This record gives sequence, C-alpha cells and structure tokens, in this order.
Amino acid sequence: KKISGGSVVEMQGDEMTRIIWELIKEKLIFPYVELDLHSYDLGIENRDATNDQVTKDAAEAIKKHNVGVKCATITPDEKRVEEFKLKQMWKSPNGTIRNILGGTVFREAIICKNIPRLVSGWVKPIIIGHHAYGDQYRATDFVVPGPGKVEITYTPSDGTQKVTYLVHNFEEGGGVAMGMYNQDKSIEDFAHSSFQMALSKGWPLYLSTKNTILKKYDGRFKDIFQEIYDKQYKSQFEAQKIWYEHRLIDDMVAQAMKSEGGFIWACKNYDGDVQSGSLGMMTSVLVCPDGKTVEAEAAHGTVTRHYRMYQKGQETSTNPIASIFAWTRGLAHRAKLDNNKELAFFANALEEVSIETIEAGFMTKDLAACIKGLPNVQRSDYLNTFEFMDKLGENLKIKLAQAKL
Amino acid sequence: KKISGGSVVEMQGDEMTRIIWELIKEKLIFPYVELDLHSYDLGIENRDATNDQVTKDAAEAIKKHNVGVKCATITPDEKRVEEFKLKQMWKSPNGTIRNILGGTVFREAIICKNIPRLVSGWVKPIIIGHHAYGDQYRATDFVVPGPGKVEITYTPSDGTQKVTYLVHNFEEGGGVAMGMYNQDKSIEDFAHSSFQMALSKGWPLYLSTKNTILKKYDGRFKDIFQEIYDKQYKSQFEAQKIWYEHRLIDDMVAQAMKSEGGFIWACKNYDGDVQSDSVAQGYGSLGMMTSVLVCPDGKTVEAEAAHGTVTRHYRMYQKGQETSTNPIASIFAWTRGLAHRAKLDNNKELAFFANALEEVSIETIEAGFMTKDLAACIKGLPNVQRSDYLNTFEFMDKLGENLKIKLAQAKL
Ligand SMILES: NC(=O)c1ccc[n+]([C@@H]2O[C@H](COP(=O)([O-])OP(=O)(O)OC[C@H]3O[C@@H](n4cnc5c(N)ncnc54)[C@H](OP(=O)(O)O)[C@@H]3O)[C@@H](O)[C@H]2O)c1
Ligand SMILES: NC(=O)c1ccc[n+]([C@@H]2O[C@H](COP(=O)([O-])OP(=O)(O)OC[C@H]3O[C@@H](n4cnc5c(N)ncnc54)[C@H](OP(=O)(O)O)[C@@H]3O)[C@@H](O)[C@H]2O)c1
Ligand SMILES: CC(C)(C)CC(C)(C)c1cc(Cn2ccnc2)c(O)c(Cn2ccnc2)c1
Repeated sequence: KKISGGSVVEMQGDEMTRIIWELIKEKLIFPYVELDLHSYDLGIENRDATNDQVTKDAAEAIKKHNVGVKCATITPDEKRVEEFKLKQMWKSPNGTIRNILGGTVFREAIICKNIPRLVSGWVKPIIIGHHAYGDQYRATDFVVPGPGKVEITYTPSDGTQKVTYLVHNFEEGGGVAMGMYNQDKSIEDFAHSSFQMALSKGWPLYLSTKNTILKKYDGRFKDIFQEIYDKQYKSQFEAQKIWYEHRLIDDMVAQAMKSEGGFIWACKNYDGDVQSGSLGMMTSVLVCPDGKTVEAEAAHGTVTRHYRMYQKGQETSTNPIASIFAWTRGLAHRAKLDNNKELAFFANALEEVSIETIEAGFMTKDLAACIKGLPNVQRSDYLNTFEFMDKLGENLKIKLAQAKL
Repeated sequence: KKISGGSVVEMQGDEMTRIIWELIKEKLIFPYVELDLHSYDLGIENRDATNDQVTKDAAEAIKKHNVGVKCATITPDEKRVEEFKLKQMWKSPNGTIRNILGGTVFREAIICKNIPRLVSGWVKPIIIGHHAYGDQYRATDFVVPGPGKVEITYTPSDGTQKVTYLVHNFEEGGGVAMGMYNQDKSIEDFAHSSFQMALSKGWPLYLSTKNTILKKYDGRFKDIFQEIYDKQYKSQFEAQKIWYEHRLIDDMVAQAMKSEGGFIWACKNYDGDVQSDSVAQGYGSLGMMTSVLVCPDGKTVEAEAAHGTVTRHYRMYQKGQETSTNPIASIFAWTRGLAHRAKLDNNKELAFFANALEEVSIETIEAGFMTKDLAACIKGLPNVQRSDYLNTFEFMDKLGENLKIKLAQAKL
C-alpha cells in the first residue's frame, strides 16, 4: 500500500512548469503517496475564466490546511493580455497569496558536489530570507524642484506634542526626497518566521542590519529579534545546539564566504537600494509566523523560452529540481505537522535521489553547462526533460526498494 | 637614469599589506622611477601617536597633489583597542579620506586568462561604480512609539507651493519611519565621473535604478544621467562605438551573464562598499580587486587595494611561517596612481612604465607563476600542492625579474 499523506494544497501553473509539474506528480509522487489533494488550477486561462477567484480560494485553502505546493504561474503584463485576450491585467498570484497568508520568503539553492558553487567550501546551503513589502506597502517619494526644507513629522494619536525632524535644507538647487516606514507587527512576523525556519532546519540564525548607520530604523529590527529570541525561542535553540546572533551586514558577508554554509540568514537591506543560479536549483518557501503554515515553490518562472520549443515539438532540457523540492518541502512540513514518519522518510529519500542522480552525472543541460561551460556542452553531456524525469523515477524506485531491506 | 615621476602621495599601512607595500616600492617602483614622494605613515601605532592627525594631513596632501596611493590599514574595533592599547577607537582612515575628498569609488577585478571568473565568458573586467556620500549625508530615522500620522513636507524657500505627503497612518501600534534625500549636485557628480570613466576606458556605461518602484526618486537619477549624456557625452560615446544605457537590475544581471565584460556599471546604492558585496567577498580572490576614488573635478584620484591588511597571513609571518599573499591589488593601486600622475603631467615615460607593470603582473600569472590564493582558484584548496604556487617573496622576485626583462625589451 501507498503512504497516506494527508491534506496538501496543490496549485497548478503555466507553460513549461505546468508540464514538469504533471510529470512530477505522475512519476514521483502518486506511485508512492495518496493525498487528500486540495487542487487549484492557477493556469492563466482558468484565472481569467474565474475572474481570479481560483487564486483567492487557493490562498484560503493554504490558510486552512497549512501546506501549499505551487507551480510557477504567468504574471500578466501588456503582452500577456494580448496573447490570452485577458479581461484585466490580473495581479501576480504570488502577490495575492502572500497578502492573504503573510510571512517571509526563504530561498535556498540546492547543492550538488559536482556542480560549481560561488564558494567551493559550501557543503550545506545558506537559506536567505528578506524583509519584504506586503505588496500594497510603499515609500512616499517626490522631486524637490528647488531650494527649501524637507521635514518629516509624527503626530501622535494620543494628543501629545507633534515631533518634527529636519530631513534636509536644500540651500542651492533641488533633488529628491522620500519617506519610508515599517510597523512593529511586520518586524515581529519577520522575526517569528526566521526563528521558526531555523528551528525547523536545526541550523543557526543570523540577522544582518545596518544599525550603525540607521540607528533607530535598523536598531528596532535588532531589538525586536533579540526580545522575541530571549522570551520565546532561546531555550528551544539551545536544546537543538543552535543559536541566534545579530551581525552587521559587512561582517556577515565575509563570514559566510569562509563558511561551509548551513545557516539561516535574515536580511534587512538598506531601504531604497536595488537588490538582485542555475535557477532550476533554487527553491523558495513562504514561512508564516505561526510556524504552522508554509507555501513551497520553485524560485524561477514558467520557463517560457523552453515552452516555446516544446510547442514546436523541439527537444527541451528543463531542470525539474526546484519544482521537485517544492513538493518535498511541502510533504516534509505536512509530515512534521502530522508526525508522519513514512511521509517524512519519503520526502527526504526523494531529495536524496534528486541530488544523487545529478552527482552520478545524469543532469539537464543547464547543469551540464555549469560543469563544461556552455561553449563546450555536447548532447551526450545531458538528458532532455523527459529522459531526466525517467532517470529520477528509476532511481527513486531503487532507493525505496533498498530502504525496505 | 630613472624616470622622473613627479608628486605622489603615498600612505603606508598595516600588517601583511605593510610588508607587501615595502616590497613593491623596493622591487618594482624605486629601481625605475624617482618620485617627489609625499609619504604618510598610516600605521595604527602612528595614527594613535599623532591622535589621527597623520590621516587628516595625508587627505589634505592628496587634495593638493591630486594623486594618492594607499596601503590597507587597520580599522579599530574593541579587540584592536585592547591589542594596541589605543587612546580612542579611531575612525577608518578610508572614511576620513573619502569625507575630505568626496568622489565616486570604482572597483575592478583584474582578469588573468587562466584564472576562473564568476562568468566564464568575461574577457574584459567589469568596473562597478558607487558614489561616495559624505558623513554629513544621512537618512533621518526615528522610532514611532505608538499610533499616529507620519507626514513628509516640502516647503520651498519663499514659503509658497508647500506640499505635504502622508507617509503612513499608524493605526494599531508603533514602528519606525525615516526621511531620506539626495541633492542634484551629488547625482550630477556621480554621472560626470561615470561618463568620463566609460570614455577614459573606451567602454560602454550602464546605470541601474529601481525607477519602476521609486518613480520620482530613481527617475531623477535616470533623467540627470540621460540629460548629461544627451547634452555632454552622446557624440564622444558614438565616436568610440560605446553607448550609455539605463537598465533595471533584473535586466542588468541577465545581460552581464551573457556579456564578455568590458563595461562600467554605475549602481545608485548608498550601501555600495566591497565589504557588504557578497559576490566580491565570495568568488575568486580579493587579492585581484582594485579600487579607485575618482573625485568630481576629474583631477584627483586615490587608488588602493579593495581588500584589508590580511591579518591571518601577518600572524603566520610573525611566527616565521611561510606566507603566500597576493600583491596584485596593491601593485595596481601603484600603477593606477602612476598612470593618473602621468596623464596630468603628460609624462609619456611614466605612462609606459605604469602600463608595462600591469602587463608584467598579468603575464606572470598567465605564465603559471602565482600565489596560493590563485593556485586554489584553479585546483581547489584541498588539491593545491606546494609546487603549484610561489610564496609572498618568491612571487615578488619573479615579478621583479619579469619587469626588468620587459623594460629592457622596450628599450631595444
Ligand atoms: N514564482 C512564479 O510564479 C514566477 C516567478 C518569476 C516569473 N514568473 C513568470 O514566468 C514567466 C517567464 O519568466 P522569465 O522567462 O523571465 O523567467 P524564468 O521562467 O525563470 O526563465 C528565465 C530563464 O532562466 C532559465 N531557467 C529558469 N528556470 C529553469 C529551469 N527550471 N531549467 C532550466 N533553465 C531554467 C532559462 O534560461 P535559458 O533561456 O538560457 O535556457 C529561462 O529562459 C513570466 O510569465 C513570468 O511572469 C513566475
Ligand atoms: N581598505 C582598507 O584599509 C581595509 C579594507 C577592509 C578591511 N580592512 C582592515 O583589514 C584588517 C583585516 O581584515 P580582514 O581579515 O577581515 O580582511 P582581509 O584583509 O581582506 O582578508 C580576508 C581574507 O581574504 C583573503 N585575502 C585578502 N586579501 C588577500 C591577498 N592580498 N592575498 C591573499 N589572500 C587574501 C585571505 O583569506 P584566507 O585567510 O583564506 O587566506 C584573508 O584572510 C582589519 O583590521 C580591517 O579593519 C581595511
Ligand atoms: C552587472 C552586475 C549588475 C554588476 C551584476 C554581476 C555580474 C552579477 C556582479 C558582478 C560583480 C563583479 N565581481 C565579480 C567577481 N567579483 C566581483 C559584482 O561585484 C556584483 C555585486 N553585486 C551583487 C548584487 N548586486 C551587485 C555583481
């Protein structure tokens, strides 16, 4: 008999990822696990037909069932509106889901011993989580057309005296100015998600800020994380031989480079600054502050360029790893919530099979290019999308047979 | 006779870099060039003894003489205060010098054909620029202790046409808020140094902003850069088959991965130091990363390695243990400074020397003679053998021998 997997919210997607998502379910998941599957079709055509109601319903199902596994989806732009004759330029499903669930997104690149990394010494991945914006949240920027004062004021609701801070006195010429803010609740949610993420992995957590420059703004993140740690998580961390520390950004960057990895890094970037492989190896998880709800997905898109080749009947070599790890992370979380030992073993075995297959020299073109360099990759160095899924399927059957005896 | 090099401001530093700096002068510079050397000792003990007056005097000397070449220095922290029994936790000399000089910092990793790069396709380096804002430049941040309204207002000098913008209405708790700004003059100075660097190198220039999000704030950078390009640099760029293009970070990153390098990237970021740069701190070797502070005037340049004093190697050297410290970034601080001096003075012999030394440095590594950090890039640290590299002194001797040959060949 198959493993009884319980409740999983699954969101089908678009283009190349939609094809790979179906192959994963048919070849890797369904032959071994029976799920009470709450399946939502987030294909662009279905979101258009339902006036995006499907997206909202999927988000509510994740909130109820605690486990979401999502396929990459098309975020409409002008060209997509014309391509599908869309009724509206629908908002990103990821944006809609994040707004309903809340939480922090943690990204992790899957490491294979034979695949070159930025730091060769990295044996274990580094999991990065950013303090992001709640999609509707913004900064108030404007042009300063000429000389004059820019001030920022706070008027207490409690009737106490208003406080005025001079931002800059433009004495000659103009420029630009802006106002930014953060609510304590957002910082607290960021801290809770980071501590829950570290406890779940059994890895230490680092928070980096620029509190030497933004003494009040970044000092608040530093203080809130330390207050929550001391009160709610410190005993739990010590019990798992892990820790939490604040590090100044400059000091944090250098330490990660001389490290073997295996830590969570919560990042509070300097506000207003710009922030930005193989993408097929990058996983993503939205971790809600409750420590109960997660939504897992590949960090890449729908791979439109490969989908166009597939539509023409041309051979493709699309990496399914990030999509497989969305399934394994969701199933591992489900197993943890349900104390399901068989499901926990399966989720770990599938991750090991995926890494082992690549480490044995069977991989898609993107990874063969990492090893050989794109100018020297030959057809014999890689497997096409379907051949690679078949190899994973064969290795998974072998792994699960060895596990039985 | 030696080359008459003119006025150079030199700043001596600390630990392992202080040792390399002396080797560079003794083996590579002094046998060929005579300088009117304005030498400042920025060693930690001398900064402590002079109450940091030496740092301020060195900054004023660069402003007077236009050419600065600086050795890495210790930035005091609590452990350093205890180690040297320092009088105060002296501020970073780099911070003090940048505050006095102003300007834009450009960082460039030296490429050798046999050394792996982040992107294999890169044949020519990528030069990344960030503007160096003064210590007087800051965001105005504060704690919001409870519910209430945060607004930001602009009151023009004459008192008319005031505008008040709601930032946020804190309805359920407190948090934090801040006001930030940028002056047109700062953006214009950044644009001028960037366009000029692109022309001086004969390379295209790219600017990245988040103008799709900060439509007014980042739009101003895009427009000032675009205006100065269209008006003052468009024809010169086309003449050299080079171009200026604004690009979003996402687009910039993707293009760079498919690029062969050889371009200047101006990044609008406040937090732009190499220390917070995950790519620069984690790829190959910091021993190959150069830095140049380019002042708005186009006349003043301060060159330095974009790494520290290499304390870990200095500790081994103190125990009499063999070290293999890469002097490339330090040598290029000298060659960039001397090339700038040559340009200001129309000194053809000095310009030739500065270029010849850069060529010798790259050629030596390309011929398979390198320090351990580079041998580890090729072989991987666990598989490096002693025969794959040269120690600090052996590598400097090899460079010295190759420089002598190069300059002798150039004479005939
Ligand atoms: N989380 C999400 O739902 C999400 C996120 C981002 C974008 N999107 C959507 O995705 C669509 C396409 O976006 P995009 O083309 O900019 O991004 P993308 O799908 O991430 O693909 C960009 C390129 O990265 C490479 N790549 C990405 N994933 C790969 C994989 N699994 N295997 C092999 N190569 C892979 C391919 O490079 P080569 O072309 O060199 O082969 C591909 O053309 C858009 O409609 C966008 O809205 C969705
Ligand atoms: N511009 C400046 O004056 C400046 C800049 C940064 C830091 N600092 C100061 O420098 C001191 C030491 O800082 P740190 O140890 O954090 O940074 P670091 O001097 O840059 O050295 C960090 C590590 O990078 C490698 N490395 C750096 N430069 C190298 C070179 N030329 N050749 C070979 N390997 C090289 C070494 O790695 P391995 O250990 O693996 O060999 C070294 O231990 C501190 O007092 C700090 O304040 C000054
Ligand atoms: C073209 C552009 C934008 C520079 C992107 C690119 C190519 C990814 C890139 C390249 C280098 C240069 N480098 C290579 C080895 N050592 C230094 C960087 O320092 C950063 C830093 N960074 C990280 C994030 N943003 C900037 C990014």
